[PDB]
Amino acid sequence: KQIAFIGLGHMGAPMATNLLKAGYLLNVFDLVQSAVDGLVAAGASAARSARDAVQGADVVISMLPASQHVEGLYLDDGLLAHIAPGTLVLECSTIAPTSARKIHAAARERGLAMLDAPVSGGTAGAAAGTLTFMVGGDAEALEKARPLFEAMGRNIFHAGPDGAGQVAKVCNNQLLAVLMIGTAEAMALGVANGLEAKVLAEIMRRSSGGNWALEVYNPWPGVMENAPASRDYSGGFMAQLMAKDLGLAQEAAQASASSTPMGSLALSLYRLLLKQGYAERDFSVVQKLFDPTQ
Amino acid sequence: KQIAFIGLGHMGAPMATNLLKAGYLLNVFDLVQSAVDGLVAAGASAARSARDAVQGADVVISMLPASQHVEGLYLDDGLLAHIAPGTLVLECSTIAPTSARKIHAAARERGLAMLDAPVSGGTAGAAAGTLTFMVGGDAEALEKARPLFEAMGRNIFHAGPDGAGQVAKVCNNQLLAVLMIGTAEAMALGVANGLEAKVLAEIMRRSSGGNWALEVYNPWPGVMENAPASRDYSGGFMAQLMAKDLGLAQEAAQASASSTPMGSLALSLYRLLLKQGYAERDFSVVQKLFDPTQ
Amino acid sequence: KQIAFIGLGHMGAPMATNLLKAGYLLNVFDLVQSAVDGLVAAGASAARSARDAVQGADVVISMLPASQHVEGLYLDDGLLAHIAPGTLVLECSTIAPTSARKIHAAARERGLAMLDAPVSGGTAGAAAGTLTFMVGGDAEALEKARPLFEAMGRNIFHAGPDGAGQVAKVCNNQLLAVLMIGTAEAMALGVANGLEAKVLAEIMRRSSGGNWALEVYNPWPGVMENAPASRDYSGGFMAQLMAKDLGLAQEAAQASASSTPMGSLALSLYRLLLKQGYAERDFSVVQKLFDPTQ
Amino acid sequence: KQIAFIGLGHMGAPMATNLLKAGYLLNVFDLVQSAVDGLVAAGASAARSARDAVQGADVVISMLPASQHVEGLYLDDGLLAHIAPGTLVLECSTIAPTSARKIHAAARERGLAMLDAPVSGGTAGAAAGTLTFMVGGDAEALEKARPLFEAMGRNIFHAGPDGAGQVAKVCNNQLLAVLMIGTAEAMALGVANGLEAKVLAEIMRRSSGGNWALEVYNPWPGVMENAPASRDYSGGFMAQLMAKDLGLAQEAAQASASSTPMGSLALSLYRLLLKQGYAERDFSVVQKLFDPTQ
Ligand SMILES: NC(=O)c1ccc[n+]([C@@H]2O[C@H](COP(=O)([O-])OP(=O)(O)OC[C@H]3O[C@@H](n4cnc5c(N)ncnc54)[C@H](O)[C@@H]3O)[C@@H](O)[C@H]2O)c1
Ligand SMILES: NC(=O)c1ccc[n+]([C@@H]2O[C@H](COP(=O)([O-])OP(=O)(O)OC[C@H]3O[C@@H](n4cnc5c(N)ncnc54)[C@H](O)[C@@H]3O)[C@@H](O)[C@H]2O)c1
Ligand SMILES: NC(=O)c1ccc[n+]([C@@H]2O[C@H](COP(=O)([O-])OP(=O)(O)OC[C@H]3O[C@@H](n4cnc5c(N)ncnc54)[C@H](O)[C@@H]3O)[C@@H](O)[C@H]2O)c1
Ligand SMILES: NC(=O)c1ccc[n+]([C@@H]2O[C@H](COP(=O)([O-])OP(=O)(O)OC[C@H]3O[C@@H](n4cnc5c(N)ncnc54)[C@H](O)[C@@H]3O)[C@@H](O)[C@H]2O)c1
Repeated sequence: KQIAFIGLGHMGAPMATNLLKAGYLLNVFDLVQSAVDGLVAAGASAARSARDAVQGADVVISMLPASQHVEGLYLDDGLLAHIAPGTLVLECSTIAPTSARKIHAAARERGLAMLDAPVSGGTAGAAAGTLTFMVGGDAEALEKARPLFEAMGRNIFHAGPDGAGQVAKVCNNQLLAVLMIGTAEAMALGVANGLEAKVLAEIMRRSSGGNWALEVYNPWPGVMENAPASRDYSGGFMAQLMAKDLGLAQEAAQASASSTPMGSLALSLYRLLLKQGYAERDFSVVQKLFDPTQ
Repeated sequence: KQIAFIGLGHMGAPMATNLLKAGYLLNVFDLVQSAVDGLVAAGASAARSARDAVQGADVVISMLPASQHVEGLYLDDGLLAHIAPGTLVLECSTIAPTSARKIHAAARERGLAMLDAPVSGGTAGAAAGTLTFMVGGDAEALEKARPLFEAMGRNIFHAGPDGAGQVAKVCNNQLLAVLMIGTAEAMALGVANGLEAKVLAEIMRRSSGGNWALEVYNPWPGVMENAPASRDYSGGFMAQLMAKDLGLAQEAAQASASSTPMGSLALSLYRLLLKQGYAERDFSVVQKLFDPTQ
Repeated sequence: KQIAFIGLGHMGAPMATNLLKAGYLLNVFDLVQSAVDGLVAAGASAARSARDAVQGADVVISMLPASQHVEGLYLDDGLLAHIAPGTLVLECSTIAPTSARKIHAAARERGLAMLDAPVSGGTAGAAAGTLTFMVGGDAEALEKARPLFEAMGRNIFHAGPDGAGQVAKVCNNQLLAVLMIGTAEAMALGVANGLEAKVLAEIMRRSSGGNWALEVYNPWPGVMENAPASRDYSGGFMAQLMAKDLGLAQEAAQASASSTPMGSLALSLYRLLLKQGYAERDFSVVQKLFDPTQ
Repeated sequence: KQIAFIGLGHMGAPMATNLLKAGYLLNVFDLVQSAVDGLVAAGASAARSARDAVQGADVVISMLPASQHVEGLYLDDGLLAHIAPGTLVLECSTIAPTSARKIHAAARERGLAMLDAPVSGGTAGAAAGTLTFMVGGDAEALEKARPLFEAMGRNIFHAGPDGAGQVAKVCNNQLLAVLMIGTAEAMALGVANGLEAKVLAEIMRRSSGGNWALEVYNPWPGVMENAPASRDYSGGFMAQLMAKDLGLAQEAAQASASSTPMGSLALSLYRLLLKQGYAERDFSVVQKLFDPTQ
């Protein structure tokens, strides 16, 4: 039970921390020294390199930003050559299914049991150890992996074989974008026609218009004091990241010749938002398209 | 406690029936004799006319299909002249806010305490007495009215003053259209990329993509055996009616200069569906835009 | 050949002026005194009222902003009662077809030969006498009317019977909104991928992407020095007015159960623009949604 | 002046034929023997291979279906290694800019002067030698290349440096999709509100709604007897190919973080069309989304 952890960013750091607090030994690596230092103070050893970290490890976990970086790091010279014997590889970044199926197959072509296990939840849930994993790959691996997932998270869904994790993640987050936008526009329509935001919200929440966002993440400021909207959209899940996910969803749709009118429109709208300088705001900042007075 | 009930259609009939089973005396009227006859056998007296029905009544309730009909019936000669003294008027049709604010004001201009109380739920909920009412108007009236609402329904929300009911209803149903379409496209994207429908569904339901439709009304056939989708989209809430509601939502948005990119797109898509001959199918038949093999 | 002219706004004033410069006697009226005064100095008599203006007239022409005002002014007390015997009525405002068919029928119900003759072109074309008329009604009337249309305009299309004018206008302007937005997004895509605006423009203009906007009204600043875009979107055809027209198009679509995914989306986008404070800018200001650096 | 021609499909065959009829010697190759045979009968020699064809050639021209195939054929073993000394390479397929910039750079890394020169026009224009080329690369190459372009085409635009051709093409065809859909929906709106198709068409063509499609490619059957629509959408430019182009446009937009609400919506709609079995119909078959009676 010795782990290599590569990628200690907004999600990487707290996930790696919860693994330490669970009793695992970690070799961490990250392009950014202050991130390695964070985990070293919490009781991990820094590895000189991804390669180094991996040399000696039972399981290798990566949490990096996108497709490029992940394929880069696993795909020759690439660390995946240098990797290991009977080691469990857990690829938890959110990347394009194609990109994950490719990496999986190279895992196969080396006996390595790998899983794509993208995460849903946020920085707040990464810290609390309550994240949701969506996993492609063998039940074989999964069960070997479960004890780790349980340390970093709560709901563990087996979504299918190589790539299924990414597929479910992409599908889920696209629908999220849609209901969030749908929620922001509905919110602003009622308010503009005379309704009190909080009243309108509760009605739709308890009704057929009900959805995740209205439950826990209202885009309208004041409705939920605890939400990004009530603090001018700071923190939370970046608009820029949501756009990326939507981008991955487009990629999947084109492969399957799928039609995604709402998702694609949502994407178009998030890009507008990025034009308006909101890339680093919470994705609910999409509310600003409908309300000026903000 | 003598009621005039005008409009005994898919929703009207069971609502009027549950009022009888609650111990109210009703005078019912409907352009269609077999509908009056239904309620007469269950123990109501038929009224020769809307006017007749109303003559003698404490409260007048109407459940008609659209704006036209409702304004027609209340708006001169129109029955609203012939109406009553201290009688409670309950307008439960789903109509345009403008149209409801107009009628309210004429109620005012005659001392009549009126409420707009559109219903959410369906034929199944109208029968079970579990409907949701969304009410504009005075708390004054509302409390007088509550005992009736409780007989026909469960959740009773006071949404605001004259017209607020219609506003909340329109807002709610537009978001519904959006999440349902968003749900159908997401469902079909995952399936096309190799996922099992039922698996994908549960994941998104328990996750940030979660919504009313995934909870209780999955558009994908087989996922929920109890749903319209599992019986080729028969019964339920008509696609044609959803289009109407979306139409009312557009109306509200134009008055308030509101932007509704998702709702308007949803509308565009429902009209396509009507072109394909699906007007009388359940609104989840929207799933057919994404899946051919059906 | 004595004319009553009611409505002397951005379009009304120059149209009425070109009628005077053609040798017609006018009785003008407008809620705004400085507008009547403009036409009085150019050689028209002010009428105390719409009614007054009309009393004595061979033909009555109106150029008002919307449906409300036009129905208001013609529809009882309403001036249409007070009107005339064998007088030609020319309704050149852009209003909803329904609204125009209603007015036409009241014209019928009084022997008055009326035409709906909405105008396409702008302030610049109203001044030059080069406007395009799109006419519903009888060939009978039309030919009687032609000499006036020729004085105020160039292309005169007979679009059909009562209401056809408005229908063609609405259809035309909706497609305009679409190609203009389509032009602005394409412009900004090429530029962002390294192309020179002017080069990209000429290519698409001469090619299958070619359209009115690229011919004469490029939304990209610098491409055409003569265009609103090259002068920060001042003057021209207001964004607010385009939104109104799109609104009328929605109205027509709902009556005919027509699907308008592009038009409706265009509408959604124009409303966003109005939220950003651009109501009084030229409709090509839609370019600002795609380009920040502006 | 000896040419290697690789790819003799719908566009490849007639382009290669017009080069022969211009007095060039060709070595042709194609995975499909009947296509090589076509060009052999018209006076070309078949090459055993892409490689063979190229060995001996002054200029190498390729006209293949997509990104995959083109990168495949040029990108190692890949034919681009085996290629040539001071030979002119003309890559006329429509592929993703990224994909073209990559290939260009490998051309550089071997002294080979290459151009991306995607074609606009159709099978009919490929045959007539009237195609439009949109070219990225050096003026240097271009002028060397011009005499060939003139043999296969008419308008030759220099769109910029490496990749610009593809960029302009993608931008142009996305706007095309938009105006075509915009044209089909407008057509069907007017007809549904009582207008004669042909009348409505001419009005919008001569007016601000005017565009390429209305000029030469009306999607409404009967309007132009010469058009795909008048012969049930057979022949012309495939719906499936248009979807591909839209896909490439999405790719470019994501790289530049560009917003393309109309293009993306157009894409969503074309995919629906493919679901309905129309992949091999002319792209104007999009008209069928708005008109059932067809
Ligand atoms: N942040 C969120 O709220 C959120 C929530 C759920 C899922 N996700 C998904 O998770 C993924 C990662 O999210 P994040 O916010 O942690 O990203 P992040 O940018 O905050 O962290 C990525 C880390 O990876 C490191 N890294 C990059 N390249 C590396 C290399 N080749 N070798 C070693 N380390 C390298 C960086 O130093 C950085 O610290 C994304 O794909 C995202 O969509 C994000
Ligand atoms: N049906 C549903 O699943 C559903 C669910 C929730 C809300 N709604 C809303 O409720 C409203 C009514 O729904 P419904 O399904 O009962 O409509 P319906 O068509 O089934 O019934 C309307 C009834 O009104 C009667 N009627 C029409 N004109 C009349 C007149 N002027 N005088 C007396 N009676 C007249 C008709 O005879 C008919 O029986 C709609 O506005 C709808 O959007 C419908
Ligand atoms: N302005 C344009 O560039 C443009 C171009 C083509 C078509 N149109 C269409 O033409 C119509 C009018 O355009 P406009 O720009 O001249 O509007 P406008 O607002 O500039 O002028 C309308 C005039 O009507 C007068 N008016 C309003 N109510 C009146 C009343 N009841 N009695 C007498 N006069 C009254 C007002 O005083 C005003 O001067 C609109 O429907 C518009 O969509 C506008
Ligand atoms: N067809 C049109 O109406 C049209 C119009 C303008 C532009 N375009 C663009 O032009 C491109 C090609 O169009 P097309 O219709 O000629 O395609 P096509 O499918 O008709 O022809 C492609 C040809 O390339 C050959 N080919 C495929 N792989 C090969 C290989 N590796 N080696 C040698 N030959 C190979 C095939 O045998 C085929 O004959 C597309 O990218 C398209 O978007 C098409």
